[PDB]
Amino acid sequence: STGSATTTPIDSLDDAYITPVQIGTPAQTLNLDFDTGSSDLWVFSSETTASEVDGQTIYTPSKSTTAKLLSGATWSISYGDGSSSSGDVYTDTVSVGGLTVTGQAVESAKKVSSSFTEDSTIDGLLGLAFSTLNTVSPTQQKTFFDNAKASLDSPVFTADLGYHAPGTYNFGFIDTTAYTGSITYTAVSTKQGFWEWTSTGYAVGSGTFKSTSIDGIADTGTTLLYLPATVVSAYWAQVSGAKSSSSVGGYVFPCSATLPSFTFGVGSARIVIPGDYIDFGPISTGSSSCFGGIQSSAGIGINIFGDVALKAAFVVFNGATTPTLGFASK
Ligand code: NA
Repeated sequence: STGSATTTPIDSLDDAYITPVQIGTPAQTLNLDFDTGSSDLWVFSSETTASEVDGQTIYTPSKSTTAKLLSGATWSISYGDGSSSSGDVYTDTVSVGGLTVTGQAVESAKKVSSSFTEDSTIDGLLGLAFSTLNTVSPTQQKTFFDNAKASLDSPVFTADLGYHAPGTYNFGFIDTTAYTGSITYTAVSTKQGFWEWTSTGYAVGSGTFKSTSIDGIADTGTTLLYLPATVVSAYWAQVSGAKSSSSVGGYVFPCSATLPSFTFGVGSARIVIPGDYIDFGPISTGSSSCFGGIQSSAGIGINIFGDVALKAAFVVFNGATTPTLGFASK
């Protein structure tokens, strides 16, 4: 089997992407944030504290003929941005882009933090990291990908995120029309439960490529590119007037600037992020200070190849016995 679903930016900045997901019988379609940096499929629901729901579409298990309470199971998750959610668990039928899994754990939120409530466009998360990170207790649950894998034509999914435009998540096949040149595959460590890999270096604009190992994770659920402070300083030093602002919480730059591109290495291959991808616009409405899309990881504990980086590539998440990542230009 295969599946193919379109993923759409939630706003004009590409702050996250939402993908429609069918849950239950008859189908309830919710727009979920596919997150290769976490491993829980959780939704706004009929159980979510009413004051914490503001415009989201909810899953109502009582209206699904295939929903089962997963008795005794609870979940609770905290993300790298400080947001959180928790609740109880149902199993139900879940379909993405025509690919169906029966018996998927659907984590129903009883509580969500303010950033979730305030974002009416995201009805929940669909985690695509390794199932070792799933938070359900006392019986850990599998991701949608892990449950689908044995049915798939090839044990893979691909992320093809758009810049200011829709893109695609495919499951079970690699669309050879969706990229240019060849795919370069690189090793993955699953030790921390992430799609963790090592980039071979970077370049800023037209500058020389610096060969250097940068461990990090491929994370579709993180908006920006978080890299070591040395790398980030080298990038923003090429933008007149850019500076790190502790009041704003990272690098800012004059909105009048033209940003240089940023290149990262994948083995002997190179992925180029156009400068435009690194502009996240005015810090507050009407400001002439703009927020940068490349930020320091130093206060995180891991480097994160988030959407800024991933959207410049066609990315293969190879879930074979030995997992690998692939990157192609597009
Ligand atoms: Na922000």
